[PDB]
Amino acid sequence: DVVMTQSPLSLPVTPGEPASISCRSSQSLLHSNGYNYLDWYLQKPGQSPQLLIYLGSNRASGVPDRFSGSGSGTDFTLKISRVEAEDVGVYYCMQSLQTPRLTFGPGTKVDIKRTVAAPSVFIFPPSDEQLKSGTASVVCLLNNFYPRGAKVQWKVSGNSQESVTEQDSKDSTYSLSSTLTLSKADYEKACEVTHQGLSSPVTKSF
Amino acid sequence: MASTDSEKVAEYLRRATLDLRAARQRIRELEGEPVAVVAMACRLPGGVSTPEEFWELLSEGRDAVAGLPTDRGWDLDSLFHPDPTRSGTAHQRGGGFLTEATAFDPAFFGMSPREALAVDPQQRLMLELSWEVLERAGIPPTSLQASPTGVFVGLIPQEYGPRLAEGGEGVEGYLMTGTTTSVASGRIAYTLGLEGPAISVDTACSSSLVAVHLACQSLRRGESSLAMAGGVTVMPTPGMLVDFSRMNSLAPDGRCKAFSAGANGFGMAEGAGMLLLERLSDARRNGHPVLAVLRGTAVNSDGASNGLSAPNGRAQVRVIQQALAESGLGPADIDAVEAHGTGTRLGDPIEARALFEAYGRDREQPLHLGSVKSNLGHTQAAAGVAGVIKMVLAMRAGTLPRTLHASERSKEIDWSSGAISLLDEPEPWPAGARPRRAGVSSFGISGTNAHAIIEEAPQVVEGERVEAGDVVAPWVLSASSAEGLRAQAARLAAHLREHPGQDPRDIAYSLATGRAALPHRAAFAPVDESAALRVLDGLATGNADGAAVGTSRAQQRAVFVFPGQGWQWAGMAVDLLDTSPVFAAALRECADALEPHLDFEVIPFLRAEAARREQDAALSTERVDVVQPVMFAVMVSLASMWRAHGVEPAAVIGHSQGEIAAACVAGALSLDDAARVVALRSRVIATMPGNKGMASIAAPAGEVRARIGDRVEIAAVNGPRSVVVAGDSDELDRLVASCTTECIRAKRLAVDYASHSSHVETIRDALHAELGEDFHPLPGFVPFFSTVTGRWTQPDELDAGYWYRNLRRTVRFADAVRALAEQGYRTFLEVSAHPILTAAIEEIGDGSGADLSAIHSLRRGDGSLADFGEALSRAFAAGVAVDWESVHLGTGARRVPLPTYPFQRERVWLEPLASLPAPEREKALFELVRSHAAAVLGHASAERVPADQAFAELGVDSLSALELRNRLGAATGVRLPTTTVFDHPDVRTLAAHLTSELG
Amino acid sequence: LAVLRGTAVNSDGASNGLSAPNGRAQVRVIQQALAESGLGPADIDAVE
Amino acid sequence: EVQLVQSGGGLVQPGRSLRLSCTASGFTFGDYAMSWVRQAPGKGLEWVGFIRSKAYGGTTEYAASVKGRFTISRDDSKSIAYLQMNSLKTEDTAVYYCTRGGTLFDYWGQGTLVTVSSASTKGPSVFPLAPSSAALGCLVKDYFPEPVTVSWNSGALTSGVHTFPAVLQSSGLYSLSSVVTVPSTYICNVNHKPSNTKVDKKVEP
Amino acid sequence: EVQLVQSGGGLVQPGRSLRLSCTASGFTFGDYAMSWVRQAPGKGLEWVGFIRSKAYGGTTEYAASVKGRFTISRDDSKSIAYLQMNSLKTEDTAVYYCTRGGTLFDYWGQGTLVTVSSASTKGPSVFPLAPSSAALGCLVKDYFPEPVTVSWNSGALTSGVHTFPAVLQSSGLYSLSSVVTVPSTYICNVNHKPSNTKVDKKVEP
Ligand SMILES: *P(=O)(O)OCC(C)(C)[C@H](O)C(=O)NCCC(=O)NCCS
Repeated sequence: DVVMTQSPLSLPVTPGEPASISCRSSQSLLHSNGYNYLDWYLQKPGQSPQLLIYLGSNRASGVPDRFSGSGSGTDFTLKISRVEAEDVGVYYCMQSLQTPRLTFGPGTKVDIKRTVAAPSVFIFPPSDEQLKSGTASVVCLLNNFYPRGAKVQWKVSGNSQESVTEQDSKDSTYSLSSTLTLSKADYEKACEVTHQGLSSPVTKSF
Repeated sequence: MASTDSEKVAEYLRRATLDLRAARQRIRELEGEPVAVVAMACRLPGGVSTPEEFWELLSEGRDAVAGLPTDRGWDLDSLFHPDPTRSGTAHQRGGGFLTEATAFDPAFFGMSPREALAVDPQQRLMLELSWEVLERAGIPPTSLQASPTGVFVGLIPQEYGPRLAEGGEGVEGYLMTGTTTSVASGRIAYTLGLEGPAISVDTACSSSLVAVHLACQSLRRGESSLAMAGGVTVMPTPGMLVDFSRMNSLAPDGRCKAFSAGANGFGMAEGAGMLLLERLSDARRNGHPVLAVLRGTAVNSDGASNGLSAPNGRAQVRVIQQALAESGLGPADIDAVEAHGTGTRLGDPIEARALFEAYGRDREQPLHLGSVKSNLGHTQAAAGVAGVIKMVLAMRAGTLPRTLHASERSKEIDWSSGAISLLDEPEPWPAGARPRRAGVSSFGISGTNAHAIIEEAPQVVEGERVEAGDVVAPWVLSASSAEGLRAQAARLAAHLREHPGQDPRDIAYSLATGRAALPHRAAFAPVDESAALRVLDGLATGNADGAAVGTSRAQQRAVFVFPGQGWQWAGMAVDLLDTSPVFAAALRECADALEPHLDFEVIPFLRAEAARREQDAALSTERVDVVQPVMFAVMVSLASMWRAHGVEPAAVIGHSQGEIAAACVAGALSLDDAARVVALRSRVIATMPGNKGMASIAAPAGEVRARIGDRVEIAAVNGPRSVVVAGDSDELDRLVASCTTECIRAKRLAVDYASHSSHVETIRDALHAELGEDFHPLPGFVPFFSTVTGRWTQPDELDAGYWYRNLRRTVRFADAVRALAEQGYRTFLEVSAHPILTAAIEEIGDGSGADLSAIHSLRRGDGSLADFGEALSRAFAAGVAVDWESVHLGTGARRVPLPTYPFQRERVWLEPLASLPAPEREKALFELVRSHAAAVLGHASAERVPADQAFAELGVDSLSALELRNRLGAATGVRLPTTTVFDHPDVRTLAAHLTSELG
Repeated sequence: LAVLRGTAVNSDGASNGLSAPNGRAQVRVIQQALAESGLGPADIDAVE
Repeated sequence: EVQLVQSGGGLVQPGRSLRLSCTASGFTFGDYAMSWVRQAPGKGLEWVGFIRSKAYGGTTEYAASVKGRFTISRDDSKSIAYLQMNSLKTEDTAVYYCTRGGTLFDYWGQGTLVTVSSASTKGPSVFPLAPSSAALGCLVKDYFPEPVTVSWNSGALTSGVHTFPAVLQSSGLYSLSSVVTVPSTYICNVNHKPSNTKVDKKVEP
Repeated sequence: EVQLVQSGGGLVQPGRSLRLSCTASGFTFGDYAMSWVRQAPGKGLEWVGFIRSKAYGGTTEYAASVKGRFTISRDDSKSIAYLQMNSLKTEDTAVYYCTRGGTLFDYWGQGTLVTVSSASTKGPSVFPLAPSSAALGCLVKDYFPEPVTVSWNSGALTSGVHTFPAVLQSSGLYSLSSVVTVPSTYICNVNHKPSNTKVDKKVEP
């Protein structure tokens, strides 16, 4: 079959800290050669990916020493001895046992770590000048929240489109737009989140 | 699939190999990275003051040993007594001594004359060598601010003035800052702003070479991208001549008879040398000139020798072999060793055996043994670097120098092997198949033996292309004093009259990129080497002929002003288009932006004369609808050229239609947007061609404010004696008729429309109709001062309403440029074809604040590239910081050796109240503050201390600043703040504040 | 007794006096010794 | 050094042909196996295909979805790799990447944004976001393709200004809503580059 | 570091069994393929055999001539490699090298001198070399095995003294002639170690 792999998709990192990102494989990636056939890759935010580690542990040339690789045939671990802004992005766990390579997997979403934020839920009813063209979109702003593990429900769902945003430098938070594009009649008939910043659902309507 | 186990493990193999190919070139560049020597500086015994002057002391066999110095106030009588053991006497009757180490240029650096008097002669000759070795390399010494650049200076602790315990009469706080080798590397990194490791090396006769080793290491580790290594031994006292004589080691003649049977001591000499070291990869990548290459340097100690002074043989062999091993070379590779050659018949025997062991044991050709001290004398901490300049000159000239006083080979050395030939004759040493290598040795009295390997620079410089160009690049030079300004043109004239055939663009590139911008600037655009050496012959005397001269301290960012009407000639831009590709492209772009709205293409209009239109019964550029687009096109093209030659605007001033150019060049509007505006405007401004017209006149504002009437009222204030009035034909002719008889002339410009009045709103219907909302206001790239409100406003205010408003109220051009001087900007460029109102802003600066600098691009009937080169020359001379990596971005220009800064040297040697009467009080306190400044500055000549120079460039550090504020708190009896020197950076500012603190 | 992980030497540059210290040149000497030892600002417990 | 410079962007409609050219500089082209990887918007990588090295047969291997249509070719003499995109469906709207290895994607080149949409080029329909009682925002929706820049107070306010990323609707248009969070009136301008349509709006609740 | 320490020397006659043990220290033994390479006296290397790595299959492959008789084995738990030298012959009278790779012989270990001779252990029959009229020498021949040390003037003369290397006769004995070249009386002593037979001779023409 195929060696389907999992990883800590939402591992946080903070400046001045050593981080431990992992990968788990169903089969054994340790070939009869004795060399682990795993690759670690880094995709920068809005840039070309780069090859950090090959053969499980070793560097690529030009990749800083701050990445180290190790692990057994199934479990693999990359430790970043000192995280910086260049060590942020998406980490790809690549098996080299079977290549066809349909997808690169979910990938580890790495973000700069702060404390849990307070999700600002702002309901914006569509403007009356939107209603002349036959369209409507009430917008549920989710502002300054962390992590990006919040789903927005539309009651009183299925027509919601997703807009997840850039995490910044001074605030290192997230913003979210659940865009509910809508039509003429069904407008004449509320958004809430389950983000970890709060516990009870905060429901506010247009 | 992936061809199991044949396309992956072979794919993983090429990366475990190539990373290895990349992780080993890292070890080889971390340990055997050949570092380049970018530039040379030397103040050596005799007349040597520059590396090229050292060659005709070394190639024709001249000995620098002349006699003991008399400048220094040496006793010279107790130094010589018949008894050889008398305390206080010296044994050598001469030696190579520097005749310029007594003098220094205090005002050049941020050094006070008193502080420079307290400065060690080593530390004052080291700063000048640093400036020279930076100016020799094509690296502006002021461009290395807060950059990693190590300073490695070899030194010898030498007694200078009175005991630190006894202090001094003027040198109280600065005596440590001179007589400590600590600051002998930190001062250089402070004046030049270098941030890399400022390290002083002290191993006596090997210091400099040990120093270069450290510098080499700092390059092969990456701590500093550049280093300034070397060493100095300047003697302000005969002290060690007295003390080296007590151990009976000085040669009575002071000559280093290296490897000679007639040697009677090791002699002595004073000197200084400096190497600009950068790793070869960085040196060639940055374009820095590579003279030679230090490949490997080793530093070791003599160990338990026959005393501290006696040299060791095995240690010398070990260090010479370690240098080769670390350089990756062998004995044969070195073609010409230049060992210490102390000069004594004890050190030479031992060191020649070490040379025969490390080299002569396995030799293919006879090693050419030489010694710089034979020509110069033992320069101690300047020895180890002086031999390096020797060899680098040897490879840049292809000749192996003589070793003076070496005809009689030493009988204590076994030369029967023949593997070492003493360089008693100039041996031809040409470039060939073998990389021309050699090795410098220095064995100090401290026992530290050091050896460096110098390979010839890899001859990859060959391959440069050749071409010719019509761009007359300005020959720009600058100095810290007016006399130095007249000396940097005389020395350059001497160099271009003694080294002829150097192409003018190369000279302009080297003078422009490689010389620091100092506050006395002379700039001229040459057309020939006879019209340039004539300007350089008038600039040497002070006559500004065909050049531009200016003192422009505290001036780095320029303003772009945009004049309106005035160049009705419009026969200028044809030459600029025909000779400048930028004016042949930006003009095309702005014309093709103008064409979709105004069909007139400025191209046929361009190729013509000023009287072309007059032949077709039409006044010089009178049709508004046809003229306004062409001034806009030529104006934006001129601004694009000025920004293409490295001059970027700071503020923007638009007189009447210069607002459109403010929209375009400052990024507020695009070329299409702003062109559309002036095109649509010209057509709704040509709709008033009746009795309307303006009359610029120097009539006073406070009286024309009473003359307002008969529809003729002020449209613009272009200065104190500059007013543009606009109206109909009621007062038009009578103004001239009634003014021209009283020494006031009304310059009735050939115009048919009136602006900045109540007549523009008569087209308010069409002006708001035929403008449209499409040139949306956008925050641009350059700050702009509105000429409708007379204020510094946002870059996003710019619509059809703004265009109406600008043409509605008074321009207040004088107010705009008064606020310009007030906001911190002092220089303006009159981008235009002819600079109308040039003297207007000189009038502005004459009657308010400081005088402004009127830079203009081109003139009436002056549009060739020679005139634009003169424009750049007068821009630089007036303080505008032109970017010379853009004027010479590509012209086929290469770096050329040029004379360094002519340091105006003066002998600085240390031997062991007003009841508010009038503004007469202002200038009296001014003089009082100056005199108390040039008495805490140690200016024995109280005469003058530059008024435009700051309190951080005249050496007014704590001691000077504190005592100055105390002198003022007693003479004027005031309570000056503690940070006054920082509150008022100039003596002008300090005097103005003190005379303003009267109550 | 102890291991010297890293060191740095860094000139003050164009300060406000020869003896005057630089406020932005010390930050680069304590970070060059921090980027040469491979450590971070949070690892140093005490500073002499 | 090594570079994998790319080209081949433009406009294609469902059922057309396109070319992706990759030029390798720095090493020998013949012994590396070229691969093409794609970046779907919103997620990481998915591998499109790989051709074997010249001496390893030069045979190709694509994904079942792009088998045949997306032809992979190469050449040493002019040192160029071709991805000929054929019948680009609307699922081919992605950033394609030239990879320097069949199993070892080393340099990744630069990244070409290939767009496959059936929409046209018109300016934005700026709709405001009236505050409930707070934050102030305005929409950008009904625009295509993706050059975009929306600032608030016309480049005067930068703290609290945060423009949302593009959102693709099933009808092939793009969606943005730029909002600031500050108590108070605020003005938002949107510049549509390809057709040069700048729309400005002021918002009150 | 890495070492390939060897053992298994001794005395064997044509038709006996011997063991060569190689102990690897420094890396994992299981993924390297052991090889045995042998240096015939007078020339360089000749490869005897190699076993594949444990995970490759442990497939042994010897040279056609030594195929079968010799048995290559290994083991990770005690980390030891065996070369079972069965039926030793005159070609096995050679040095043997434990090599750390089937096709990459890296460390080469130390080298075991395995001797296969039918001779016995007796002292040398020192015969002089009378000069013609010059150099002065004396023989060592009729000795076995090879510990040997022949000096002239009993360790007093060292310049011009040059003892020749061993020569193997078809009868299984060893041959040395030690020689000095200096005009003149000279004395030569030979010490046979295994039987401790020291013979001393003085030479005249
Ligand atoms: P001025 O106000 O600059 O005074 C000069 C002195 C030396 C007093 C200066 O204020 C000062 O104290 N500098 C501190 C010295 C330093 O930077 N490091 C200490 C090395 S001893």
